[PDB]
Amino acid sequence: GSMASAAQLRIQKDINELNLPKTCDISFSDPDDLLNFKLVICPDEGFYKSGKFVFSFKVGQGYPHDPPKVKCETMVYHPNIDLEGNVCLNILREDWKPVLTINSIIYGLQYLFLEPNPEDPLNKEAAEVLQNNRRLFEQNVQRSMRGGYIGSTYFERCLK
Amino acid sequence: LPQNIQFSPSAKLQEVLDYLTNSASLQMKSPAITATLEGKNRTLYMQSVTSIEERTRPNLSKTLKELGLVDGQELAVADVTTPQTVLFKLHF
Repeated sequence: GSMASAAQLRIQKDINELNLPKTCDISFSDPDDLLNFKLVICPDEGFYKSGKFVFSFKVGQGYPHDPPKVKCETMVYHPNIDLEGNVCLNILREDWKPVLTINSIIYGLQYLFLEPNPEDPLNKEAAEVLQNNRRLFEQNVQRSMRGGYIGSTYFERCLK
Repeated sequence: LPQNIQFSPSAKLQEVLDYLTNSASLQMKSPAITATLEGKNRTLYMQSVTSIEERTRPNLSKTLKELGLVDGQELAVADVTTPQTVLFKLHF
């Protein structure tokens, strides 16, 4: 590139205006690359209290027109995140609007751990257990976070 | 078009950040400054994010041209004060 892309101008803007909860921490491997970074979420309440979850962000040249690409790198038992790391956050796909920011996404991500959404989940089993048996879900979360099996599926430990 | 800013080549970063922080025609809260060096983006300084501020602090203390920073080159500055990122045409 000759000058700064429209995407680079915007991302610089958004990244500089983050008002994150204490449970979230953002990091850049390269201070010069604002298009790739990690977000770490360590809930301090809700079903996932004491856990540590890492998400990767990849901002494309189509940003803010195109929403950035986000994935969970921490295996977790959750209605809205599948074993592959895909994250079902409305504003990340069909509800994205150029007016939203990284700060917008981050708050969306952290809300998933405070109020998992059984509606349109990526892990239906996890969803069912959430509506059907509130507490069994709570136990599954605990076990899976410590590292353990649920059904024939093994969830790696992810406590902070 | 970029607001023409004039500093002497010897100036330090702290200097430019201070102009932006105290100008009555500007005075931005906590500005993030970047620029394109050798076809790539170089983040000069940003305080809001510690991961970044920690590795860009030495620059405030560095000389302006020791930053490979050469003139006529548009600076990209973003701050709460700016609705959109604004470009500053540096002046030698």
